[PDB]
This record gives sequence, C-alpha cells and structure tokens, in this order.
Amino acid sequence: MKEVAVYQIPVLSPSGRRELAADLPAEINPHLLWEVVRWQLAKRRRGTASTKTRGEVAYSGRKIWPQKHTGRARHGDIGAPIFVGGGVVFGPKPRDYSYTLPKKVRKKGLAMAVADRAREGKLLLVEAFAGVNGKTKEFLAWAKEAGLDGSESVLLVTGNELVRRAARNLPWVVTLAPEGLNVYDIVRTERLVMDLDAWEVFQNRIG
Amino acid sequence: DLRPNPGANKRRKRVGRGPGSGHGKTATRGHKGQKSRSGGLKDPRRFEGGRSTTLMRLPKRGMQGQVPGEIKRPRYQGVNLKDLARFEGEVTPELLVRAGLLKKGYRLKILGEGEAKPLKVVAHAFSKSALEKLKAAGGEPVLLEA
Amino acid sequence: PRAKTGVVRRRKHKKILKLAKGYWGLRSKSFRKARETLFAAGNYAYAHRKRRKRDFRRLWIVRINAACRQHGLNYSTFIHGLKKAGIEVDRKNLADLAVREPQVFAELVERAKAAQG
Amino acid sequence: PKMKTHKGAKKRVKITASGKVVAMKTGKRHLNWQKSGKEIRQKGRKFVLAKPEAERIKLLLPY
RNA sequence: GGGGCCUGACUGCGAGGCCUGCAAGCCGAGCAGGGGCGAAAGCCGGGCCUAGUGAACCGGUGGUCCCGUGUGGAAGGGCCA
RNA sequence: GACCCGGUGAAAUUGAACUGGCCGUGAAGAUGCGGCCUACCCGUGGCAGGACGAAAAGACCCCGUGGAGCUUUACUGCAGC
RNA sequence: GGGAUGACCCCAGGCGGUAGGGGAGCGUUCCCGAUGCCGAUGAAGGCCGACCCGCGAGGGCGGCUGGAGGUAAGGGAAGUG
RNA sequence: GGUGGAGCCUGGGAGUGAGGGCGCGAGCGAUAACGUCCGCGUCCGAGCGCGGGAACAACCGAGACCGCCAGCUAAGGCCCC
RNA sequence: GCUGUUGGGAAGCAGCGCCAGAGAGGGUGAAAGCCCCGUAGGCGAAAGGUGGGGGGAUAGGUGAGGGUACCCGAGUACCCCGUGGUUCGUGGAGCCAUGGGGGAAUCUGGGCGGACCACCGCCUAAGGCUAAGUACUCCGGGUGACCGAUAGCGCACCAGUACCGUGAGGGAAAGGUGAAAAGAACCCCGGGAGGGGAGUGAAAUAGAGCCUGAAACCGUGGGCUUACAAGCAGUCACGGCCCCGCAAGGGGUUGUGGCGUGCCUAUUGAAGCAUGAGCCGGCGACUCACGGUCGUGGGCGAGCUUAAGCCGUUGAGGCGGAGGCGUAGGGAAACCGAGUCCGAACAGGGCGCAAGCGGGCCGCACGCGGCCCGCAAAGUCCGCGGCCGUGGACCCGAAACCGGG
RNA sequence: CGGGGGGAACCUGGGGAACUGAAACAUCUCAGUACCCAGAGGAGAGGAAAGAGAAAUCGACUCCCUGAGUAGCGGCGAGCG
Repeated sequence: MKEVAVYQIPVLSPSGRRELAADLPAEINPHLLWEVVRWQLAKRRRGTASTKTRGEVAYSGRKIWPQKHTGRARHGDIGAPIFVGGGVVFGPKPRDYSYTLPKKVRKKGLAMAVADRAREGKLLLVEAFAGVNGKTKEFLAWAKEAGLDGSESVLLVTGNELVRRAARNLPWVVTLAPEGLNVYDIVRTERLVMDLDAWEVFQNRIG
Repeated sequence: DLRPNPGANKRRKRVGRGPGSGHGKTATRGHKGQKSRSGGLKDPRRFEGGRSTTLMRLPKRGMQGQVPGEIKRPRYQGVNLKDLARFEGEVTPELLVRAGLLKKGYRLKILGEGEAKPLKVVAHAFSKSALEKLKAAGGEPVLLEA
Repeated sequence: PRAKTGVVRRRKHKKILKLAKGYWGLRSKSFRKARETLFAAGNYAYAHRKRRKRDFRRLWIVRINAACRQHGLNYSTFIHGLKKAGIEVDRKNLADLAVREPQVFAELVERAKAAQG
Repeated sequence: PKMKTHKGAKKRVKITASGKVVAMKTGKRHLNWQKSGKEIRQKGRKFVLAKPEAERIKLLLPY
C-alpha cells in the first residue's frame, strides 16, 4: 500500500508532492480493467456488416423446373441458399454490439488504471506550460526538460486546448481531454501526464 | 499495466459448440438422429402427446376479472421493524421509499419481528401483535392520504 | 468478417494425395479415392504389425522343427526338453542357431532329449 | 420479441415461495351424485413434479 | 336368518401408509361438533369384498360473511353445495 | 445401311477396377467371401443370358391427423329465390 | 500420497464404442497490440522436402516459383474448416 | 462382508421410445417358419475389432490405449494345402 | 530535405538537419511528416435557391357589475335494429363511429364517468384551420472488428443488356501486360495462322482475355515393372533392379509368399445384386434479436440498477431513478401478517419463517466490539456459455391455397 | 385562374385475401398483413377536450422510454393485448 504522486517544478518552486485515496497503486484486478476495455472498444463498433438473405436476393420464386421426372435434383427458386447465385444463410445483420457496463465498475476501473500508472512511476501531474502558445517546436522542448524524451508513448490529459495544439501532432504522444478520461487510452500509453485541473475533475468523478 | 495483457479472466469460455466435423459434436449435428427435430418440435413446456395437456386441473382463482378491468384500490405493503432498526429519528414513508421498501408501492403498513427501537414510526396501519412491541417506547402515527 | 475457404482446403487435400502416392489409377489422383484407400492402408498395417509378430514365430518354428528332426526328434518333444531341463532360453527367434551354429544347436538337442533320461 | 405469460395456467395454479406449484384437487366440479363426505370433502390444494417445473416456465414475467 | 330401536348413506379434519410417469384410485387409527344403539365394553364417516364409470372448459339451481369499475345499491361474478 | 479407307465427329451412362466358371455362403439370386476348376497379353465383327443392366426419388399397395377434382338427405355457411 | 504446492517426480487402478453428455487443442477471416515489427538481400500465394517440434489437427525450417504486400506474443469478434 | 467409473440428494444437457439372434419357461401357429407375442438371461445393436467355426451380426474363446523379429495360453487343432 | 549507398527503379539502409494548429490518406519505378495531390487551420459569390436564426411592418386582439332571460352548429342529440373500432369474440357491454326506422332541445339544456337508477363530479358534439418534435431514402457526402470478381447490387466490364418467352415476365457470362508501349523494324519457314532469331524490358515459362497459376484432364522423355495368369487394388515380410550418402541408413519400383468384403446413408442386419456419387476446383447447412432458465467470471450488497433522452467526443464519456427486479407470505377475495387459509375450534393439517461464521484484526475498557472475508442471510447488474420460448430459427425439396395482372 | 400525368421508400383514406397457427377444423389466428384503388408532400396524419378517470386530480396532438406481456380479451384453446 503506497500512494505518492509526482508534480513537475511549477514556475520556480521545487517538485511538489501530492497524494490521496487508494487512487495510486491500491489493489489492481486485471479482469475488471479488461472488461472495461472491451466495453469501450466494443461500443465504439460501427456494426455495418450486411448480407441479402434468400428472401432478400433479387431473383424470382418461379420453380426452375418440375419437381418430377426431370432426372435433375429438385429445386425451387434460384435464390435458395445453395446455388451459386446464392442467398446467404445467417449472414451478418446491422446490429449494436454496445451493452451497458455497470457504472460503478466504469469507475473502479478508471481509478485502478490511474493506479498502475502511479506505482510504475510513469504517472505525473503538471500545472504550468512555459513553452505553450500552441506550437509543436515549443512543446517538444518542454518534454525534455521534464523527463519526456520520446521513449515512452505518452497520454496528455489537460483541459488546456492551447497545449493539446502541440502534443497532438506527435507520434509517441496521445492528446485528449479531461472529460474524456477513459481506460483504453491510459493503458495503450506507457507514460501518463495530467494537469491539476483535469486531475481536479478526475476525483469528482471517482470519489 | 502493459497494453497487450489485460486478458479475459479464467472463465470467459468463448468456446461455443460448432457441431460439424469428424470428432466432437458432429454430422447429424450434436444432438438428434431420428426425426421431428428438423425445424421445430411442439413445446414441451405445456404441450403434446395429443392428450389432455395436464390442463385437466381446474381454475380456482375465482375472480379472473370482468371486462371493465381490475378495480382501483389502496395497496398495502407491510414492513418489518426488524429491517426498520437501520436508522433513527423520524421514520416516515418517503424517507422510507428512497431508503428501502415501498418504491411508490402505494401505502405502508408496519409489522415485522425482532426488537423495536423506541422512536416515531409514521405508518398507515399497525399489526396488532407486532404493535405491542411499540408499547415498549415509540410512536403511533395513523391514517393520512388527503 | 467472411471466412472464405481459400487456402485451407487445397492444403489438406494435397496432404492426402501425398500419403496416396504409388497407388493404382485414381487411388492416387483423386482425394476421395485416396482418402479411402488410405483408411484401408490404415488398418491393413495396424493388423499386420500384430500379424508380423506372429508371422516370424512361424518362420522360426518351422525351421526349428526341420533342424532338430534331421537330428533325431520332433518339435513337440524338443521344446519340452528345453523346458523340463529348464532352459527357458532359445526363444524361437534365436533358434537361428540351427542355421548358424549346428555344433552349438546339436548341443542343446543332446542336453534337451537327455532331459528325458 | 418478449414472452407472454400463459393465462390458462395463471388462472388455475398458484406458485408458492419454495418455488412449488400448487393447485386445487381435480375431481369434484360435478362428478358427484353421492360420494361419501370423505371424497367430496378431501379437496384443498396440492402439487406436481417435473410437471410444476413445466408450469413455472410459463409464468415467467409473472414470476 | 329373525327381532327392537334407529339414520354414523354424519359436519370439520386427518397421523401413517398401499398404488403410481402425471392425475387418479384405495385404506385409515385418532381429535372436535352433535347424535344412534348398548348396562357396559364399545361399535357406527353406508353396503362381506374387488365392476356399477367420465379431467377440465361452458352453463343451471340453492346457499354465503367475499369483489360491486367516482359513492350508495344494483347487473355480473367468487366461494361452499 | 451394317463392314474397310480418307474428312467432320456426338449421346445416355459413369464409386473406383487389376471385372472368369462351379458347389457353398452371405441381408435369403456374388466378378468382389470360402473351396475347387479353369485361364498367355490386346483387339475387331457379331448375339443378347448376367452385371438384380439404362431410363423415370413405383403410375400398384400402404403410410401422411398431405393435396386436389367430383357427390350427396355429411357439417357449416353464401349467391339466388 | 509428495507436500521447500515443485500441475515436477513416485504407488495403484482405468483407457473397444453408435445415438449422445462432457473436456481440452489446431487452422480460417476480421480487430486492439500498430505513427510499432517483418520486406525487393524477396510478402502473401504456389511448387517440392526422406529434415525438425505436436498423439492430432497442425507448426517450423530449406530450395524453387512469384513479384508486393504481411503481421508475434496476449486477447477480441465471427459469413470459421 | 463388499471403497466400486457402486450408491443416495439437487440441478444443466441428452438421445431412445422400428430392435435382432441364441438359450430357457409359456401363449399363438401345425410343440411348421431366419414366424409371432410375453417372461429371465445373454450377445449383436454400438465389439462387421482380433482367434476358432472352410466362408458367416449375434455359436465356442475373448472386452482391441500404442510399439516389440520375446514368452504362457483360451476355443479349436497337431498328414499335406 | 539534400546527399551517399543497394538496384532496372529508393521512399529501403546510412550521415547530419528540419516543419508541425498540418505524423489523415492517397500517389510517386519498392517502404517518404519534410518530393507531388492533400491534411490542420483560415479566407471566398456578380448570379440562383435557402431564410423571423435577428429587428421592423401591419393582420388581428384591447374592458369589470347589476337586470332580462333573445343565440349557442338537425334528420343531428337520443332510443330501437343491423355492423364496425377498442383489450372486449353476446358478454353485466358502456364508450366512439353509422346503413335503417322513429325523432328533440338551446344551459331548469345536453354528452360522459363500462347496463341501469339516485347522489357527486367532468366536458360542451353535430363548421373549419393549425407550425415544431415522428416516418422514408432515388441522389449527395461521411465512417465500417462490410465483401473482394462463384463475394459484393442482377450489373466493378456499353446489363435490366445478350439471350428466353406471343405477353406479363424471366434474366446471363464477362475485371488484372509493365514503372513505362518500350506491344516486337527487319530477316528466315508459310497462302495465312503460327512460329525461329534479332530487337524492347530488371523480368517475355510479363508478348498482348498477357500477374499469380493450383487440381481434374492430355502428351514427350527417362528410371523400376509386367504376356501360366485370380482382383475393393492395399498391407506386412523377405528378395532383384535404379538412385542421393564417408556410413549406420533412406528413397522409387515390384517378383514371390502372408492377411484383407469400397466410402457414405439408412438399417435388427449392407461388400452387398439397398441409397447417393464421373473426376477436380470453388459456393454450400445449428445464426442473430428480444424474453426465460440453469451454470459460470467479475461489480456492489438493505441492496442492486438504469430506460428514453440531455450536455461531451467524433473511435472519450457523463448525466439521467420514470422504472424493474429483491427486502414476507397466506387467502378466491375482503383481508390478516411471522403468520395465514379451511374451521365453531389457545383440533388438526396445507403452503410459510426461525440463518449463520472459520475469524483476519483491534480501542490494550481482561470487552471479542466488530471491520472484513468466502461472498452470504439474499439478491441484483453487466459478461460468457448450455438448453427453452417468438420469430422463415440447421440447409435444400412439394402436390397445393390466395391476390393483382 | 386551376386540374390531368410522373415519383424508390415513407403517408393517409376506400376496399381487402389465402397459405399458415390451432399439431384435423368452422368461431379465433395469420390480419386489417400482402395486394388493388384514391389522394397529399417533403413529409403525411393528427390537433386545443361533448377528452381522461377517482386524484380538493389532469389539461391540444403527434413521438420515444416506461407502465406491461400489466388490466383484461379468449372453441378462457391456440393465442391476442
């Protein structure tokens, strides 16, 4: 049971330490985490796979030939499922793969993700952004002078568009926003960075 | 936690049951190998034989209702002071519904077993015997609704 | 997704076609004809592996007989000597002594029929 | 779509707490003309088995 | 087989069982109510015994404390026979 | 016409064949199992006994709570009168 | 029963099987993994292989063809043999 | 006594409700049928897997996890094939 | 953003830089943020629709007591008969519609509140009009755990064509050279078609229905093998012959001898002279949706949980307790309640309930409080899986019925 | 001044099946579905209570979630709702 979060040197004041609740490395359950991911990656499914059944094919019902004395196998309409001109048995139908995952679990799984990011140390919440002004060149520097060399795909979660503006167009960087704080991104990214305003809401959401 | 490893727990068993091949549930398709199971059987929840279903038993429930419909009526949902000793102070429906029982289930009685805490219990009717337990310190709100 | 047949089939097919090389007519050009022929080949072997084990017991006994008969006795009596005498040895297979070492074989016979005297 | 309760069953057999199916004893809606009080009387409720199991399956939505 | 009183060819129940796929069929001491016959012990919930029979649904007559579509009462039902 | 030669060149059929006879046997009518008898390899023109030969998911019979046409003092309706 | 839980070894039993119940695996297509990794020094496909791993379904590896796509672990879906 | 792929209770999923030969005890039949119906048992079904019986579902022997150029046998055999 | 390097061709590999609100994607001789078209981001209409989203303009509407008792939608209300609508199938059948007969009234009116009547209430029929929220997709765009030329629309291609039918109608097959035509001058055989060189190309077994080129099927050449033979075509055991190896050893072939009754389906029973199949390749059959019920992985438990939709994204989520299951059951019901029903019954009996704890650990009050745990007393919510129900519900297949032509 | 004729689906009104289901089948189901006809439009219909139904209540209508497989309807069958 350990819980201590980092915080980059704000303006000219040393690295401040801040922490609270079983938010940091508490008791992680991989399962719960994975289920919240399917839910995310799933409910984001388009679901537009369609096929025309025999009732739906553009052929006729007229009986190809007579049920008897033809010396040919018996048949109905060309549309039947066998036959090359096909019909398709149990083909795909437009449908929603989106279910309702328990809301209380959509949280314990949000906190737990911002937990295995803390214990690893890859967690880190800032407050200032000297080289902001919405320029990549500007941002790219701000990282080096922080610990963000580019060797660890990062997740940026700050309520400041000006900053996104930069982080955005970077490979190893995954922009975002506070309200959109999920688990699929936290996990896909090696290192997580969060502002104290987007962090401010984090808990208002968790508890 | 690494990206490629949150993996399904130890029992997601996507293992469906395809019934077509040489070994396993197969050919005649895992199950059936006779006939009258090719696109449907009759039930059997309640059907077949061709005989008296088991519908030989008669209707007691004498009052299946006329055609106008069921008759409007005050519905009483009794509660146990047993489950009532979970909180103290003022005990009235509303603080009761959004709490435990009732849930707009119309009116509220009150009876239960077990020890009763010496307070006020605002109910619509009290069960004789289970009211002598409130004769050992408590309240007795009655009627209401208008 | 649409799991079209494609590659998969054509592979298992030429896999049987391979097991079926050297067969007569279509027994080797037709998957089906092949498939069958192989099943027969499947049990014919299995059974003959057990037959082979009985096959050679015959070879041996016939020889063993022919050898200790031109010497003086039969196979019935000969195996009873090497048994009463107690020489639970030879093993009809190793009775190739009748083929290689007649001097060593003849010895066994002599100490075999003697087991009766 | 959804499932429909079986009114026929709903109208003649009651399902109790233990999950048991209970219905009247069949044999007295008119048979009678003289049946020794014992028979004509002896008619409260009763059970079934493997059979009530089949019932409950039709009184789902009505639990 | 005959005689004298009689109505237990009871109401409310039913321990425990025979039988059995289901539901049916069958036996039943014992407790209460109110009785018959007997001095009493006691016996009587039809018949020496095994055939003389028909789920449910729909309706009919009684009864009855139950429900009565805003209320009172109805119409119509439910329950017991 | 058929037969031989040059020219063009189909068809139903078709599990795969390295496809003989006799007693016997076997799901009771075997080229294909058993025993014995015969028997070099490949064709061409013929004959039709067998391959339960081809063809047609028997037109007979039965079965299906199958279907249609027809009848009538079958049931139940309707046109019409 | 060992028990440094060591699913790695011992002791003794079992292992024909249709309809069927149950248990673990193999391959196919698409998805996350992926702004990553294989690639013209040669992809996927194909053609051979007496070699290597699995009981099997399969999987590797090598030569030839071919000339531009392919996609691990770990999982997820389904027009899956 | 009996620790057995025995039992007993609860629950998920079944298939099967066309059986066949043989022996024994019956009926039917003509103490005829590879007949027919019951009863006890067995085997085939599903053991057309292996040995014997010339060949041969059910008769004798015997329950086939794999491999062996090793041995003892069962039934049935030991003149040749 | 140039250069060197491999090569037919760099974007590959390599050295050193750079833009980025723009590292979507497509193309370029292969695989490129920085080379080409694009992208983020930001401008744009003389003309034609769109247009209260924003202001005007008017249209049009503007008042309360107290007395009369003049008007308040007619073959109508209403009643009866015949029907239809509604959950309502003759039912106790009202209500709303109306084909037929009869047939008012103007608020002390009249319709309704499921016959009817009496109370108590509700609303004003027989004249119209009425935005927005809802339904659909020929066309336009945008995404896809959508298909990839037997797929996907019937049609990727001059297809509703060819072709078939008198007609309604039916209804196809058919994509791919290469980076680039550089698509082969000319010469040789030939009438031509075809080919042989030369020539183009990195490649011509990429040469023009030309990438890949599988299997069936048809040929040439070679190795082993057969004309005294007998068989579901193989298998086992030796042996000859050919062949890669340094060799133990291994291939290909088949001469003898041993042993063998195809596959599938259906069957008491099939090699069966029962069914099905010429052979190869490809298409080809247990699915999804919503309820239900068991199992099972997690979440939380006197509880659990959202639905439509609203603010958010545009592969990011929240909110939303209407509502639903559970917390109590008995009875036909009134109803009573750890009870209840039958009953006269502090007889009986039928459904009912009575539900905990190994104990981690702890305030060090010589109290086990009581958190927590297996997850329960006890359940719910989501996932996955078996089976059930409604759906064409495993795929083919009728003879037939009906409607419009 | 207007109409006529056309328009994939959608829409309203006027007509309106049978197969099926009930394991036969008449009422019931399928079903006011398919289909024919008329009209209208980017929508259409509906629309300001002679409404609801028990609350000193509510206050156009359309539309979605619930209520709800409820109340009932039902050869009280199937099944409808």
